[PDB]
Amino acid sequence: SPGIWQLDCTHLEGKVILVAVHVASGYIEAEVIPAETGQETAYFLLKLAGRWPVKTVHTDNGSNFTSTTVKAACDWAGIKQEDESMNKELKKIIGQVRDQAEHLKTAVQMAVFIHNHKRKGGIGGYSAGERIVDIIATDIQ
Amino acid sequence: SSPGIWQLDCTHLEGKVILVAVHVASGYIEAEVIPAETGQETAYFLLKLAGRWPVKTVHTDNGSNFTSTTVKAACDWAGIKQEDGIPESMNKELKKIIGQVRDQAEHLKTAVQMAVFIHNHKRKGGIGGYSAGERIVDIIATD
Ligand SMILES: OC[C@H]1O[C@@](CO)(O[C@H]2O[C@H](CO)[C@@H](O)[C@H](O)[C@H]2O)[C@@H](O)[C@@H]1O
Ligand SMILES: Cn1nc(-c2cccs2)cc1N
Ligand SMILES: Cn1nc(-c2cccs2)cc1N
Repeated sequence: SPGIWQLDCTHLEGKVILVAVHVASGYIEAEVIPAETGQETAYFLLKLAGRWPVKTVHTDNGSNFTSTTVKAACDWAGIKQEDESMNKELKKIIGQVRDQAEHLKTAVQMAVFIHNHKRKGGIGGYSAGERIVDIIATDIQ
Repeated sequence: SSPGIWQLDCTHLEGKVILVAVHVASGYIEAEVIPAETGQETAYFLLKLAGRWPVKTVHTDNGSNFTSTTVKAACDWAGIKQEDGIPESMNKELKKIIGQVRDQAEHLKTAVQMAVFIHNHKRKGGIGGYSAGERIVDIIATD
């Protein structure tokens, strides 16, 4: 399960936030896009797969994933498509920083920073970002 | 190199701008096509990068986009030590790979992400070697 991601959309202030969660770590990647289109979905997936070893993405089965451009990007990147706890939290963190920035895009990326750096537990814990890299590094044997 | 050092560099193609972040110790890259080398685009790029990887230090070319106060303010918010004017064939290599995949993409930005994918997955130094993607994770894993 080092290659398993879950992708969802959240609609806010009339734009769309594409959120990808690495299911094993809780690590998040997100973008704000003007609209939930095939072109934007494909691009997002391609960016993700170039940065992390993406095997399988679980989606909501919306029309943006049925696109010939998404199928092509998935074939090219070797991504297989199939088919909240962390997504609900991301919405909460976006509210807590919302006032610190003019644009929603900024607030979103500040929330991704906060989420991925935040140590869970006491001294001896890990962040989501530590967890993804430890998991992947461990798998490289 | 030290694990938290990234080098930012820009490259220009088909009259658009490619912002490139190289993780110095591994050669791992992240890139985005942006409309223009503005303060807000640069800030936003850095904020994204710093949310995705441990970014302690950034070396820049000291372009005007890095002297803007929205960039300096992002780097402060994110705890990034901005090091302007601290020192090339990474742009050469990216452009070459972009040339190989260019005809498989309707739009430049897609060919850029395809080229980033290829660079990061390419095994460097023979069959027992490792890709940039493998090197970065191995270098920064703490446990
Ligand atoms: O809000 C989008 C934001 O991303 C940038 C680069 O940091 O451009 C890319 O962003 C999206 C990636 O999913 C795409 O919508 C866009 O096509 C792409 O170039 C910024 O320029 C932009 O503000
Ligand atoms: C301390 N540390 N932080 C990380 C992150 C990875 C991705 C986001 S943050 C990885 C390690 N080793
Ligand atoms: C083949 N492969 N590629 C990786 C990457 C790690 C980070 C980016 S890509 C990890 C493994 N096992």
